[PDB]
Amino acid sequence: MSLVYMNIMMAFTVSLTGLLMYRSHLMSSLLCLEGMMLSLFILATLMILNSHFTLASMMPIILLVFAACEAALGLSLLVMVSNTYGTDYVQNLNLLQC
Amino acid sequence: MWFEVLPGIAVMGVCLFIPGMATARIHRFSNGGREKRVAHYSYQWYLMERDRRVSGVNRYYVSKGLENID
Amino acid sequence: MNLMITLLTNFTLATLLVTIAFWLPQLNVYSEKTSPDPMGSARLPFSMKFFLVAITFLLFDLEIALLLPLPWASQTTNLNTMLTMALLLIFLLAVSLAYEWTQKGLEWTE
Amino acid sequence: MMTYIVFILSIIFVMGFVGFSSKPSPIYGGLGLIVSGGVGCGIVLNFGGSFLGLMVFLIYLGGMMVVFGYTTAMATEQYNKVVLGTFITGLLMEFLMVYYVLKDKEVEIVFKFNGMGDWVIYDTGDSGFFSEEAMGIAALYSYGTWLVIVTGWSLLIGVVVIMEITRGN
Amino acid sequence: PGIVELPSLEDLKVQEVKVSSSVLKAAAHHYGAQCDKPNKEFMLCRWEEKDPRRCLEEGKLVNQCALEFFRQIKRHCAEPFTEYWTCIDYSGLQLFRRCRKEQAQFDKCVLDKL
Amino acid sequence: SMMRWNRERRRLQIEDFEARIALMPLLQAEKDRRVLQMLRENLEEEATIMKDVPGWKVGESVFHTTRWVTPMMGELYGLRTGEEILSSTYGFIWYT
Amino acid sequence: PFFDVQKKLGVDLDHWMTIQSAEQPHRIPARCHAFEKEWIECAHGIGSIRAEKECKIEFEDFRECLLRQKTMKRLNAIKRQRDKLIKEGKYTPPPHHSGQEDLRP
Amino acid sequence: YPTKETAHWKPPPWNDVDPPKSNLTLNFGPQGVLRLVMELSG
Amino acid sequence: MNPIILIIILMTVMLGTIIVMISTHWLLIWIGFEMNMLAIIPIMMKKHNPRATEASTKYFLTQSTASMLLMMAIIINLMFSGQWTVMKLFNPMASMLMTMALAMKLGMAPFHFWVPEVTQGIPLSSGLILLTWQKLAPMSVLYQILPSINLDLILTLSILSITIGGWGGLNQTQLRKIMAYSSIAHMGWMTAVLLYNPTMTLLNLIIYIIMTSTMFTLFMANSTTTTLSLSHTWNKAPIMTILVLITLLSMGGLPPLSGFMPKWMIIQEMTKNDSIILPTLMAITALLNLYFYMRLTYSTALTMFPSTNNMKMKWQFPTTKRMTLLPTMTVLSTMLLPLTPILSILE
Amino acid sequence: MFMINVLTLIIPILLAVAFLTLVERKVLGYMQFRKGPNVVGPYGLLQPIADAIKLFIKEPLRPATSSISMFILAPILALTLALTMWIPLPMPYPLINMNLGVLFMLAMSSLAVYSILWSGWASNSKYALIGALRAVAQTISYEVTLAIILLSVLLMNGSFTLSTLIITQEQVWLIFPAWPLAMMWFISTLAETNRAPFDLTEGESGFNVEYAAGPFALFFMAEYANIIMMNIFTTTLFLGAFHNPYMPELYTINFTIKSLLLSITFLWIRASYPRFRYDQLMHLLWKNFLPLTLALCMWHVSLPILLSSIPPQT
Amino acid sequence: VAAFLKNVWAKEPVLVASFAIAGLAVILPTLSPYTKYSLMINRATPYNYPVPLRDDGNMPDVPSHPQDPQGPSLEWLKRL
Ligand SMILES: CCCCCCCCCCCCCCCCCC(=O)OC[C@H](COP(=O)([O-])OCC[N+](C)(C)C)OC(=O)CCCCCCCCCCCCCCCCC
Ligand SMILES: CCCCCCCCCCCCCCCCCC(=O)OC[C@H](COP(=O)(O)OCCN)OC(=O)CCCCCCCCCCCCCCCCC
Ligand SMILES: CCCCCCCCCCCCCCCCCC(=O)OC[C@H](COP(=O)(O)OCCN)OC(=O)CCCCCCCCCCCCCCCCC
Ligand SMILES: CCCCCCCCCCCCCCCCCC(=O)OC[C@H](COP(=O)(O)OCCN)OC(=O)CCCCCCCCCCCCCCCCC
Ligand SMILES: CCCCCCCCCCCCCCCCCC(=O)OC[C@H](COP(=O)(O)OCCN)OC(=O)CCCCCCCCCCCCCCCCC
Ligand SMILES: CCCCCCCCCCCCCCCCCC(=O)OC[C@H](COP(=O)(O)OCCN)OC(=O)CCCCCCCCCCCCCCCCC
Ligand SMILES: CCCCCCCCCCC1=C(C)C(=O)C(OC)=C(OC)C1=O
Repeated sequence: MSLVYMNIMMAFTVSLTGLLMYRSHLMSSLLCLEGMMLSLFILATLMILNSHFTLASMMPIILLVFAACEAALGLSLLVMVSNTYGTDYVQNLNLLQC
Repeated sequence: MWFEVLPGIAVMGVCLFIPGMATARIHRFSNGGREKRVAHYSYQWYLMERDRRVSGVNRYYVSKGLENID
Repeated sequence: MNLMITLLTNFTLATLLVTIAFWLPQLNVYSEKTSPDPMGSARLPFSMKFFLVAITFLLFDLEIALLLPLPWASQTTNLNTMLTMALLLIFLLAVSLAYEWTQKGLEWTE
Repeated sequence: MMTYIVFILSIIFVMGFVGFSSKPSPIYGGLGLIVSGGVGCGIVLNFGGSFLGLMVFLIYLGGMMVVFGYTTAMATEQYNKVVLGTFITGLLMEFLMVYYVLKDKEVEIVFKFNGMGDWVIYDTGDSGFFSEEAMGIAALYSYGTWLVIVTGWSLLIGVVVIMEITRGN
Repeated sequence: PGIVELPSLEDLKVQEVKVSSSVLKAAAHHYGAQCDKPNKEFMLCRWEEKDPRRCLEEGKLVNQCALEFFRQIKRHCAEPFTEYWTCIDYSGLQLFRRCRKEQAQFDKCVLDKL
Repeated sequence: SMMRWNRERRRLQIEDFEARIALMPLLQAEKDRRVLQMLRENLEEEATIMKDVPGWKVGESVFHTTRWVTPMMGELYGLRTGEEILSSTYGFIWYT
Repeated sequence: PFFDVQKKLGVDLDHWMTIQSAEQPHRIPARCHAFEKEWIECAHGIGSIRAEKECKIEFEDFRECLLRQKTMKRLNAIKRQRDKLIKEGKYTPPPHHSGQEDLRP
Repeated sequence: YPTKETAHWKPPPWNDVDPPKSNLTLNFGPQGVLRLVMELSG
Repeated sequence: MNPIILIIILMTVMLGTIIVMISTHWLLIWIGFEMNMLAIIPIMMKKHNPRATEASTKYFLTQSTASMLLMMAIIINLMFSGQWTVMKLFNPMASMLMTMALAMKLGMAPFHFWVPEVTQGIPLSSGLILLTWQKLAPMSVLYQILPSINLDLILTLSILSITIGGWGGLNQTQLRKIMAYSSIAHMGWMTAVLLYNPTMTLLNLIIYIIMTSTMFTLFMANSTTTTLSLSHTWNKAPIMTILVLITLLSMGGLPPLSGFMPKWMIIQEMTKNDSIILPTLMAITALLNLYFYMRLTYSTALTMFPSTNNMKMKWQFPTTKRMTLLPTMTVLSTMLLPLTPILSILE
Repeated sequence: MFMINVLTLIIPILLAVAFLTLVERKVLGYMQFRKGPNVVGPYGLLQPIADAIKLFIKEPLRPATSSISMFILAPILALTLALTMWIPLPMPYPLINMNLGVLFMLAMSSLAVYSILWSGWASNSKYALIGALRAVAQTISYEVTLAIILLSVLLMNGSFTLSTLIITQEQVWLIFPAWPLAMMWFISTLAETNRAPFDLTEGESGFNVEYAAGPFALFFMAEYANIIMMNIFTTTLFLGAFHNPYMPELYTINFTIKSLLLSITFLWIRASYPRFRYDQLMHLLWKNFLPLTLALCMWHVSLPILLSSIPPQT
Repeated sequence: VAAFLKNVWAKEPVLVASFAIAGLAVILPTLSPYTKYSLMINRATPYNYPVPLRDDGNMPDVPSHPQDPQGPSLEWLKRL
């Protein structure tokens, strides 16, 4: 198949490995998650436009809307834990080990 | 009195008249004395490319009419 | 083709102006200044109001993205369905605004 | 090299993804994500999706990454080896993949990809007096009644949920 | 699998309607009115056979009929049609509403001549 | 005023569309003849080139059926210069 | 569980999008309408187990329309042989493949 | 079964409530004239 | 929390589950999943303490990762098939990605690390809602795509889930963590029997739902969240001690109780396909679940732990909690074995 | 040849910005019973040149910026987005004819707030950051009503193309059927470019307090270019002119006069009223402008259906 | 019911205007006699080709030429 498909898959894999290995902050995890969504957007849009599937052109808009609502919920959770601890570090979310 | 703001407004009006006039004159000059053809949809672009291919000069604004048919 | 040429021209003109605006008084040798906000070292206070208005803007922006294809969609043959769906979407916008209004969501930044 | 414009843009896209995925700082990650989103919108525009690319600019960048950077400015108070290491190794795998693609004009990692320019897959016909993607999006109010209903209900419920959980009571 | 069959280069040879887009647009309504039968036969063959190699001869007949249409235009109404397609060709979007007067002149000329 | 002018604009649009409908059979015939000529020329040059390789059939379809399939853009312009490729594939998108 | 509420109630909630060969606005065809129609007219009513083996050639044709790996490979081989013959100097390109053809219409 | 790793593991609270672990102060200088010290709560 | 807002949010959770169940489009499956998760987040954060926000954060991150993997599988399937009908998949990579996404959503091992912490951090009612209702939609999606599921992957996930759940539940003293590890083991059983006869999977899902609902309802009726606070129940209401004894015996699969029927029919199905080592291993591993159930019954019903002085003050007042459907699910989770051939209604 | 068109677009923008500074000073002076600059040149015609040279030989502040990257990048983005929002403007022929030029403009305007965000974050002052956050919140909150108003106005046009907007107003001005939208659009564009009575950063720290005099001048020039662009866009939307296809100079002169009058109305507004508070303008937007914008949006969706006046798609 | 409208129109006139405009927008298209004109104007716009039908012998309604009397008419659109 095509080449830009390979580049978008590799971009998605890079963002997934970024999400799956936290460094210090929760915001970097959210950024990696939203980059994953952006790669999904580009891949689906290219496939739908190249395939001339007319009625599938509405799908990336719904995908963008739902994942941005997801991101709003995640930002609210990040703000709540930052108000609790004074920072958004992932090492402070360890009370539930016990 | 109040008519002394008029030189500045006149300079501003000249500087706002310049880009539109330049754009219209450039479009008319570069397209053989006609407007720049609008191609918003693929049918209009297909007509553009057909006219370019039928011109014989590889130039879409050289339009040939009844002088070409036998 | 012409569009990205214009974009490159605007970008390089802006970066040329910014470079001349930065580095031209750098050629002056004026002086060396020591210089030893009303708050000295206070932490930025986290305000829920600014975050709340940001998230409300984001959600209304999403429903705006939903509302955007109305000029194209008005050309459909199924006009009753399109009118009903458009009115339902803007009614949901109004209902979300009213729920934010009644539960003191728009409070102290009204 | 001008026939490879979408391929070059995809290379810039994945390079920006490597850059922001190394997590140097949340604000620099946001800047890299903004640049990557702009390049991806360029990819979509060069493929023919004007409306979807302008949705990416209007909603993802102008409407949502603003909220991300706005929240980033309200935390992560202003003033590494790992970041540089992963950036370098990601650039290395990326350029190795590019060299292996362009040297043999075929590659297999998980699926089989072809190294020719991506202008080959395009359609040779015209769409008439309309654009196909605009009609497909515009069919949302005529065909996608159920999609409109579930999306609007989810958006309203999201407003209610965000108002519920940030109150603290 | 199989070997795709293509017509020879002599079978694709025909003399063309070598007129521009605005020349076609100026006489589009009269071309649709006068040369309708071979055009509709070609379109029916095209939508039925789903194969241009089975509609090559119908397309050839379409070219012949269009060429005779323009020859008949040239015999009697060359000058009003020339003015009409000129003022059509000036417009950027090629509007029909910017050239009503020359359109009426061309229609009257071709009504009393043909 | 908007109602009257928009009704007139709708009538003008209908007139323009029906002019295009009257025109386009000729364009369809010309497009079919042009793409058939392109395919024939590419097949002849493939016959000239693809000769040294053993087990190569000139003009072998990739599909299992004999139904006509619309040619790819790379099937037509794949043997031509890069300027025509740029003008055909990205020509409409890049046009202003 | 897959509760077929739509078939029980007669509503059409997502069947319009579910395939590419369905009813599209303004009668716009897709690139692989015919192949998908043939594959669906195969697989209808015989189950997945029989349709995975009985007329698989329709699905191979549909997949070849969708992704076009064989056409890309054939073009790659033709262009590679052309490049080798051009470099070794026993092939001259024709005038119509170098931009000197003055195309038909 | 407590181990060496599970030695700092406290039990959860009885009501499952952990403790939550001021306001802004601004010094508007003299930059008539007047200095102001403002204790602001948003 | 407002009663009306709570009602709307709960109907939104059920609406998301219904949208997943009834739809024939992959995008609608995805939409139902996000609607369900977005609506269920405020149920977890009903009490507003740091533990609930931590549990909500971990749940959100896990579900978002699983959802992105699901969308990736859907897009790959569209690329290799050109359609969106919810049926068998046309790519092994799409099948693997979707199977691991559904495993992450179900919380099966080795993606199990979020289940006990999330269950511990949230109240008993929200934990019941999670561990009972949240698992109806991924099992339905798995029920729709079984021709494309890799057998080795799903069987590895099943045996890993059973062993890890038993070994994890051996060490816990909090009741919610015990319930979480029990859930992990039961989903291991359910997806073990999935590829041979999914009707057995439906029967096991129904029985596990009823037993978990009974145990959680008894827990909120007595307001106990630890082992010792549950051990105080003998001096307050001994009928509840009898009920938790019989329900915990039935949860261990001991005949002739109704919990014996799912593993009995699962072993019956697995031996028809000449798989004998795996059902024996799963039974021997389920002995560990029986072990910590029996430890709970020792601490609660079969011995009398010492009580305190204020139990008299608690004696002087009756209970007023709405123990909804508690006798019905108490009866249905213990004396349903003579009605075993009723499983033919699920085919 | 095209670069000549680009240059003759972008250089008169800077010239018009400098003379807009001069015109605003003189008009405010004559409106406050005094004179503007008339000593530096004949009626102050040499004032922008002297002011520009003075600002470009001024000592830089040299701040202790947290990030020199976005400190550089914020004026880059401000100037690029100020200059790039002129290319689909029909004058009467746009330089870049766009099928979706209106939504392209909306995307650029939504993207314009990153300059404020990065300028606030780059400066080490926390009060500067707070002022930047407040300005960003006001800007996005007025983006919302900009989008709804533009969407509701476009239902009389039929497409997103800016050149069709001339064709729509060939009969009558669009301010006749949509004057409440015109008033709300004018106030929303006034609050969009951070102008009085909404310029809160000048009332009691700006987002660019630590920026040097040169980059401050670049930011201010970008803001004035935004003002001129918005007024030209408003003139195209609501006050469309008569366009002769054989004489484009008629349309050029007509819309130039109208847009200059609208910009003079901006300066007239800025010297008549006191400033709003932050909560007062938030109240004016979320509780006054938004419900009426939604009601008028529903009205202008449902109106062309009931009048049999759907504009043509193409 | 009557003094409530006067009080709410004296106090919040913006909300009164918004709700009145909304009610007009939601009840007027179901009441106007021009909605059917919008319907048959939208459905009479020729986007794609009118593909001809093969003449079996029994189609008196289908014309054999555009200028034939039988067929759909847009005289109602020309007059309105
Ligand atoms: C582009 C063309 C020119 C535009 C105008 C330019 C010149 C005028 C400039 C004016 C001054 C600008 C500077 C100040 C800006 C800030 C103040 C401001 O604008 O506040 C807005 C004010 C703010 O309102 P407010 O704050 O006074 O409201 C009071 C609210 N409470 C009580 C809660 C405090 O008004 C509006 O928002 C109204 C917007 C326009 C409404 C248009 C309604 C049209 C008629 C509808 C129908 C009515 C009849 C009833 C129904 C009939 C149904 C059939
Ligand atoms: C193939 C299968 C397809 C699907 C088939 C059907 C599946 C049905 C699945 C049922 C899932 C039940 C989920 C959990 C209960 C949902 C209702 C709810 O929200 O209950 C919690 C609620 C919280 O209220 P609150 O007052 O805060 O409680 C704290 C204690 N004071 O209220 C309370 O806490 C009140 C106290 C009593 C709660 C009792 C709830 C019992 C629910 C389970 C009934 C039995 C299972 C369903 C029937 C059999 C299905 C197989
Ligand atoms: C699109 C249109 C944009 C237009 C922008 C500009 C608008 C304003 C135009 C200029 C208006 C008049 C300015 C007059 C300046 C003063 C001229 C003068 O006489 O200066 C005299 C001064 C001292 O002379 P001195 O020899 O010492 O005198 C002793 C003799 N008794 O000698 C000196 O100071 C030295 C010589 C100074 C000469 C200055 C000349 C004017 C400079 C204008 C710059 C911009 C020009 C336009 C650029 C854009 C268009 C090309
Ligand atoms: C190699 C040789 C060249 C070397 C480099 C020099 C280039 C040319 C620089 C400008 C000309 C040099 C002389 C400058 C002025 C000197 C004479 C002077 O002082 O004239 C004073 C006179 C006004 O007198 P004043 O003292 O103000 O009295 C008030 C009324 N009672 O003032 C006036 O009448 C007006 C003076 C105007 C000065 C010229 C116009 C401004 C500069 C234009 C060019 C530079 C800027 C171009 C645009 C940049 C972008 C804005
Ligand atoms: C910190 C980094 C630097 C920051 C400053 C610089 C970047 C930000 C400021 C500039 C923003 C530029 C935005 C460019 C995209 C805008 C959308 C667009 O191109 O629309 C025009 C047009 C679509 O309209 P339409 O009429 O349908 O097309 C012709 C159809 N016959 O589409 C076309 O005509 C398509 C033409 C071909 C494709 C062009 C692709 C452009 C290059 C990619 C994006 C460049 C910007 C990347 C960075 C973003 C911001 C970080
Ligand atoms: C059914 C029609 C279509 C409906 C859907 C479309 C709606 C479009 C408009 C959307 C508006 C969204 C926001 C609405 C908020 C209303 C609630 C509200 O604000 O109540 C509070 C307010 C009193 O104000 P206060 O409590 O002091 O708040 C601070 C501001 N002063 O309370 C008030 O001022 C009283 C508000 C309620 C009474 C309004 C009555 C208006 C009647 C107009 C004539 C009838 C119109 C026909 C429709 C029936 C209306 C009942
Ligand atoms: C290419 C560079 C052109 C020159 C720069 C822009 C024009 C100069 C603006 C100077 C200026 C003037 C005149 C001015 O009057 C003013 O006060 C409102 C400013 O802000 C404090 C200014 O920045």
